[PDB]
Amino acid sequence: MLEAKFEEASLFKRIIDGFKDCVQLVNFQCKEDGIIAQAVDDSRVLLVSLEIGVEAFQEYRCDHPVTLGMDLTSLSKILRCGNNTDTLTLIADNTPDSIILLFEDTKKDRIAEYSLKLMDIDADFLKIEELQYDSTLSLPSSEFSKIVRDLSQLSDSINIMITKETIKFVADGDIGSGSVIIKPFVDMEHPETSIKLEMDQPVDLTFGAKYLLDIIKGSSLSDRVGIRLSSEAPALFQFDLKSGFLQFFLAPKFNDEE
Amino acid sequence: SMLEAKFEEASLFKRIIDGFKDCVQLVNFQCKEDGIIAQAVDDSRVLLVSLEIGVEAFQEYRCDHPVTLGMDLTSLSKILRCGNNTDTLTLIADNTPDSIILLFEDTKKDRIAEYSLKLMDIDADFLKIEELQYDSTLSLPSSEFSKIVRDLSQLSDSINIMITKETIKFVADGDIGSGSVIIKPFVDMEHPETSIKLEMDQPVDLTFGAKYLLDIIKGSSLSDRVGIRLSSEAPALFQFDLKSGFLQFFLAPKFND
Amino acid sequence: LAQQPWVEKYRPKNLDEVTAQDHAVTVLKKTLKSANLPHMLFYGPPGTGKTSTILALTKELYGPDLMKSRILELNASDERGISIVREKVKNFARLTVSKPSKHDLENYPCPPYKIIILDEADSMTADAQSALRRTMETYSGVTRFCLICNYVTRIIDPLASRCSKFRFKALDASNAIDRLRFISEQENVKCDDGVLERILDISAGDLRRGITLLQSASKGAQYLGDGKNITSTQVEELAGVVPHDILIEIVEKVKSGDFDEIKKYVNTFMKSGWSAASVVNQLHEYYITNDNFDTNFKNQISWLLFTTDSRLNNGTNEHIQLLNLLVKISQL
Amino acid sequence: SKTLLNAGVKNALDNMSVVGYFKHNEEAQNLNGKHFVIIMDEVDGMSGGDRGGVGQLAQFCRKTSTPLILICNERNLPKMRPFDRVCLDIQFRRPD
Amino acid sequence: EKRSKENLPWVEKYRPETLDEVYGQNEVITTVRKFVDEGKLPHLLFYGPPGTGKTSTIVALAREIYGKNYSNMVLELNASDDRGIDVVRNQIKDFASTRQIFSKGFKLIILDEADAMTNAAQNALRRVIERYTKNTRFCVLANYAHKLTPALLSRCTRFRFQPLPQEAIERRIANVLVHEKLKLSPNAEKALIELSNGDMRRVLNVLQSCKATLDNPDEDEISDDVIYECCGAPRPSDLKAVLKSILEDDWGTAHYTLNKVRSAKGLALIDLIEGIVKILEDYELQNEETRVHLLTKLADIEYSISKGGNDQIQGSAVIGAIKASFENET
Amino acid sequence: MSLWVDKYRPKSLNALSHNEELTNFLKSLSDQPRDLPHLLLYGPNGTGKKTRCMALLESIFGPGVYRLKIDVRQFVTASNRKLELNVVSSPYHLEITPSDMGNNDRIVIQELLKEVAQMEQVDFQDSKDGLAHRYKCVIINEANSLTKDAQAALRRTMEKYSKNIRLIMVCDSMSPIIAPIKSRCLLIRCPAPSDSEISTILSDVVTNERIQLETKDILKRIAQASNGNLRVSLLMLESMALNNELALKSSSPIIKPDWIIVIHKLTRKIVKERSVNSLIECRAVLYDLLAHCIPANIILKELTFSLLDVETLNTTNKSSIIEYSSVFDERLSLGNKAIFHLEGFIAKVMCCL
DNA sequence: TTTGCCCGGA
DNA sequence: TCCGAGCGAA
DNA sequence: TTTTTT
Ligand SMILES: Nc1ncnc2c1ncn2[C@@H]1O[C@H](COP(=O)(O)OP(=O)(O)OP(O)(O)=S)[C@@H](O)[C@H]1O
Ligand SMILES: Nc1ncnc2c1ncn2[C@@H]1O[C@H](COP(=O)(O)OP(=O)(O)OP(O)(O)=S)[C@@H](O)[C@H]1O
Ligand SMILES: Nc1nc2c(ncn2[C@@H]2O[C@H](COP(=O)(O)OP(=O)(O)O)[C@@H](O)[C@H]2O)c(=O)[nH]1
Ligand SMILES: [Mg+2]
Ligand SMILES: [Mg+2]
Repeated sequence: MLEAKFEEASLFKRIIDGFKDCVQLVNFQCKEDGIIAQAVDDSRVLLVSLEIGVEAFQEYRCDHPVTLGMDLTSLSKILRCGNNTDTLTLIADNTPDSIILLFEDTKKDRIAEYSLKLMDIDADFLKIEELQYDSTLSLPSSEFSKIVRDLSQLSDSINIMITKETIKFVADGDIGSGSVIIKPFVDMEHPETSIKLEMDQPVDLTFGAKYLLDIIKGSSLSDRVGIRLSSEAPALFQFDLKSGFLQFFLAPKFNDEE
Repeated sequence: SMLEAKFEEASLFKRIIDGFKDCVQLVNFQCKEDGIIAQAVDDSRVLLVSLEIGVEAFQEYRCDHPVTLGMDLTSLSKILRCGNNTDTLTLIADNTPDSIILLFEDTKKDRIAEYSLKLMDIDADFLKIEELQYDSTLSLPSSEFSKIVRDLSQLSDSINIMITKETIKFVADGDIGSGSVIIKPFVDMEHPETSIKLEMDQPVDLTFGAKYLLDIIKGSSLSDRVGIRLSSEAPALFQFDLKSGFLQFFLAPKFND
Repeated sequence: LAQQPWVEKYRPKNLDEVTAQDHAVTVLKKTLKSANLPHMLFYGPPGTGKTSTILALTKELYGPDLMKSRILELNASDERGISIVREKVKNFARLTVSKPSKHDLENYPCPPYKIIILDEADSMTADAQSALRRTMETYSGVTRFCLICNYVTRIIDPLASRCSKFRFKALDASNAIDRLRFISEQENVKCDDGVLERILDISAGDLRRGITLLQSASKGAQYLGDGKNITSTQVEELAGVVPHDILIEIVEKVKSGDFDEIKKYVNTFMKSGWSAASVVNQLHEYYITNDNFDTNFKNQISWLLFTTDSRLNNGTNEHIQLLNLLVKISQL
Repeated sequence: SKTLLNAGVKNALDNMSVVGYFKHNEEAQNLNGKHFVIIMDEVDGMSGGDRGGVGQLAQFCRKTSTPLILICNERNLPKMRPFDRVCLDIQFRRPD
Repeated sequence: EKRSKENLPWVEKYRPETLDEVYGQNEVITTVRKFVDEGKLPHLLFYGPPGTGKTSTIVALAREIYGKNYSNMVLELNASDDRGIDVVRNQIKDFASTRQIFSKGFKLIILDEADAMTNAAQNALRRVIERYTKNTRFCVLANYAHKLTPALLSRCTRFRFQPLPQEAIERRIANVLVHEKLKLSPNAEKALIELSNGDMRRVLNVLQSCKATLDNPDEDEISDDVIYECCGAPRPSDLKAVLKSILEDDWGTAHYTLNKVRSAKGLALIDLIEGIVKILEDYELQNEETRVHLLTKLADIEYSISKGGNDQIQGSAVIGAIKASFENET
Repeated sequence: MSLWVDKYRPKSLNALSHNEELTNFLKSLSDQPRDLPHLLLYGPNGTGKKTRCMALLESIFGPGVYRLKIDVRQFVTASNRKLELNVVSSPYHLEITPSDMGNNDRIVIQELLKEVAQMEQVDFQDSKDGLAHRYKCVIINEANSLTKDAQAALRRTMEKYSKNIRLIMVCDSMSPIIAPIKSRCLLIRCPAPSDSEISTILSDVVTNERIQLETKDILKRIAQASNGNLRVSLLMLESMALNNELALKSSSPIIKPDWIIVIHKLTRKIVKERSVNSLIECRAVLYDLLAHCIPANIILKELTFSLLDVETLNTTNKSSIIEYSSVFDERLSLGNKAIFHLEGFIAKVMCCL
């Protein structure tokens, strides 16, 4: 009924590892358009959203939409059991109690079959409406991740501030404070390393360091990361894919002082 | 600012700090117009480290008035790690400061990383501890001293240095046995860096704790030759020469039981 | 405004808003000029103004901008073992004081030290307290400590010796009615004469409880939507006070002295959920101020009530303790 | 410990002794000279420096092809329970 | 330190700098000063209650022995430092067995608040103390001898610091008054000495609070009224009024009197109990049973107060305890 | 769920059916809930305290408060030991029983609760901007079981973060609640229903379940045997119906739970035989009760009030028994090994008889 | 004169 | 699937 | 996780 063959299993393994620490049980709503998933974390400070597109898969077809509830730990274990060079295929029937994973290698000699039991997860419906954010920024993921790793060593909270041609990451702690200031920069020879900034209103927000540490694990998916910030919304972290994206909506810390 | 000192590359300062990090915890830097001196004393008060960095180690240097910066070495090393070995590192301080600014800036991009480390109220004099006329002064390559120390430390917790006319003797006596290395002065005009130099007025015989010497030899990464100055009544001086200044260890000898 | 419970909404903002602790607030206010604040030990019963006082003092000393860099607050919600005291607290006490800005120096006294607030210090182990002793003395030049507690005997003698003691007095109708009336007027609460003083009598020295009771009564009145005054009977109902008729029934059962009758009445009484401590308090008031009982009876009952109150303070079964007390009174 | 026991004495449970061989090589018809008697003295003294030791010794008491003698002072201790059904218990009492 | 010494709390601003500024411990000071003079310094133990001058004395001794640069010539450790077995075997043993870095001479190790060390560390210290005596001397300081091992106690020369007697406190107060330009009435000085229980820290803290409580400290005089105000303590007259009412009046009047006296200045119940116990100790009683009942019941009430409880019930308990105990007097 | 005590539990303040004045007070609190103080509900067991807490939350946040799920949260002790806590949650509130972790309950307060207090939450079902515009609610069950350290850890969290969090604590007695915590709470007394209210509730159940009932007096008997415990009365009604083929009769007897029967047997034994051998047999009975999850305090209470009901004892015996019960109830509070104190109580009682 | 549950590993 | 280590932790 | 001896 439903079958989805990836060009390479490494892509799927990386996507799964991206958000497996934030959430463990999740429903994938496979549709003719593609796979769309949305999960809330246990503490409800984080929403993860996935919109893998049809173009991402090497081949894909699912006539009737089907929801597959699965635990990410077992899927990660099965993917680890698989080889680096493989064309992972997910197979499911009209009313599947399990999903079949086929690791078809380039050489026909190597063929592997696995079965993963599905689950019945009571997942509600979430309406994520687009919002006019106060600021948008885009920058390489290695840089952002290095900033987060360095600043988390100084404090439990990291403050992101955006003002006119200035992006500021700050962390204050017992031994002192650390700050990184980036400016909008464009490199024609190497566009992938450019820093882009759209600024409508000044923004300042604070986030738990552990959450940003969890989020930066998605850097592998996309060489660039987009961050959208508003005074009243959660902060949106987007890693683009070939046709989909991995999305993190993070609530900020409660501002006790103000 | 009042104090601005720019290292071309942060790696220089990181290696200098790593040269004595393991022996002490709290360090007091005094910055003056002629450069930066620093002192620290180990927890047991048996070892003292004295660092000197001249203005030539810096691409640019400016210190309008003398200033004292006390800090914990673990926090400083943690911060130094957060910056890249290639970036330019500027130490900045203001008059009567509550913190020291470490500014990592790379010219390739417009990325500035500014760290501020809160300073301690460490009020302690340096005393410029250095006896005028040491009994014996010797110098030898750092690798050989490291090897002798490492070999003899496997045998005993204490190492004795005996200097007599034209002979330097290291000795260690322990549970499984004893070891004794004897070296003699020698000048090799083909390879002066391998030379062993010995000048001496009074013969000397002093015992030292092995763990302290094992810490001291970590300075070998900063210099190819080590100088050793010994006297009957003074701490032993182990000096490693830098391109601009120096790193000194003053180690007190064991009491003659 | 409309989002704060009244206890937090009306927390004193400055030292002049603390109402009945002048004997200590005066000393503290003098240090805005003398700038030689000693190590402090605030102690006293619940809801008397200790935390409010230390917070207001720090604000007055450093201004809103410089406060954060000059304060280390650690309370019972934080980990405060001996390792914490030996590393985090010691390290903060060692530091140079944050530099004040020019504006800060113009508008605030800015003394040359920082403050470590150990709120609820009576929950710290004796060994961690011991570890504080020499840190307090060696770094007095740049750091001052403020320990806050309800039970002063839980602080080890060396630390109590090092600290300057400030006892916070119980707040009653005599010395807190002005503040309670101010709050009542700000919130437009209509009350009969006697009601605010009755609130403070019920609160038994705790102004936080009195304010919360006033807020509950005003919520009731607003919900009723009739514009009438809050009465004392309503306040007593909100405060879990036993109605005088029920107490008289208890007293008559005790007078009769029949064990089975007392037992059955107590069993029925417990079903109403009356707090045993309030019942014992009301019985104490009834008997000790009764001209119909003689000296020997009152001596014996005073000891009985003391014993039962002590046993209840340990978390015991209220039914058992109350029945035992009533039987013992009946056999006097 | 279990590791040391498995790497050491275990190999002698079913092995001839070279010392025994060369001691009585000249002696004719010495059947026992080449075999081991394994003595594990002071079993009750095996503390945390011998993790897993007592269980492994009980295993050996079941799976040994050469005679094994264990010695302890406190037989009734709980840690000596594993030996219960696999050893020939010989009590020594205070002599008169 | 920061700015002047005038920014310090009086308990630290008036810390003795030399042995001549330590008061009320004359026998100890004489003995130790002549130990230093003759070059015979044994291993010392300073034992005593809080705020009697132990740390002050040992630091003054170090200053005298080594001069102004003493701090880099001694090893000072206290309860704020880790002093486990590993520290004893490495840091302490290394310092004891090694020459001075800065200036030649013998080593001094000061174990302040030694009652905070574990048994194992103290036992490790025994042969360190004995083996390196030729070049090193230890000084141990404690408030509680029972946490010190018998072996450690055997090796030290013991000196007991007494609660400071009246004359020493009076002289120190005179010095403070001169330096602060303060005036103190005789009754106020008596009240201060009485409430300090021979702890100089209490004297200095109370005096600083009293100065802060004056309107004009240049002209205003610290009277006993000021002391009681800042300490929130009962006047002796209040204590006597309460006790008289309890011993001579009916229950209604005694309850009324206790409540009214307490309400007058917001007095705490435990302070009244302490004061009345001090008063009753001087009573001559016919029956030992009166003393027994008084002491046991009042101790029970004090213990219950330490855990909180109902204040009104506890006050009535005090009244009843005293009345019932004196019934035995017949 | 299927059992009648659960099938007919009310889900709103309008569906509550006893103690009308308390219902009015709760409605008054829910009228303007933005400045709601922290709450502490107290009263006898099984009267409807949690039912009312849930009804209040429904009145504030809507029916969504009843859409519950359970999740396991991990913690580590200083000794590095792993611990798990089951947390019940709706989109609007959390429910925890920190006493589940025993003496480590303090950790739950210092890490989990604090975290909830310091964070904002996302919400993509009620908020137009993805953030929840409301304080977070935490129910703490069995609050009188918290250790003193955990209660202390609550104090400043309740004040500092009052903007973002409100606490509802539920307990059957306030005696073990430390004074600072009670000072911080609005105390709500929850009395037991009268016997008429219980009879009305039971009659409604009898009608909705088509149970044959010879006379209404039966319900009254049940109501009287439950001693105001409404949960007990509903469960007893169900059990009696099940044992009488869904047809209650005037002769149908009241069913007592197994542990109660054992305790009554122990009472008869203590009264009949006062001796060391009897005390040893009593120890056996006590171990049996404790091993099967009958708490020591429950055993002491039940035994004391069973003894005081014995018809053959005189006033002197009964006064001695209640004194000993008071003393050893305090002992149980202050100690660890319950059997020690229970045995001491039984020994003193045997001596007094 | 030694219990009950039941580890980590096979 | 079987076995009991080590700790008392309801 | 370990207080004292004569
Ligand atoms: N002296 C006071 N003046 C004005 N308000 C007071 C006073 N004391 C208590 N309150 C009020 O009650 C609330 C609590 O005051 P706190 O200072 O926090 O009491 P506390 O002495 O710290 O109580 P504990 O020891 O933590 S139980 C304040 O926010 C005020 O609203
Ligand atoms: N004999 C004394 N003479 C003068 N001042 C004293 C004396 N004793 C205590 N003080 C004063 O009280 C302060 C504390 O004195 P310390 O010598 O540190 O007390 P201590 O005996 O070490 O108390 P412990 O045992 O650490 S609680 C000093 O700084 C002095 O101001
Ligand atoms: N019909 C009705 N049943 C109630 C009411 N209050 C409580 N109950 C029932 O009694 C049961 C016990 O109530 P519960 O809140 O769990 O008791 P508590 O939390 O221990 O005080 C519930 O499961 C309900 O079925 C009420 O007001 N009306
Ligand atoms: Mg407080
Ligand atoms: Mg001292």
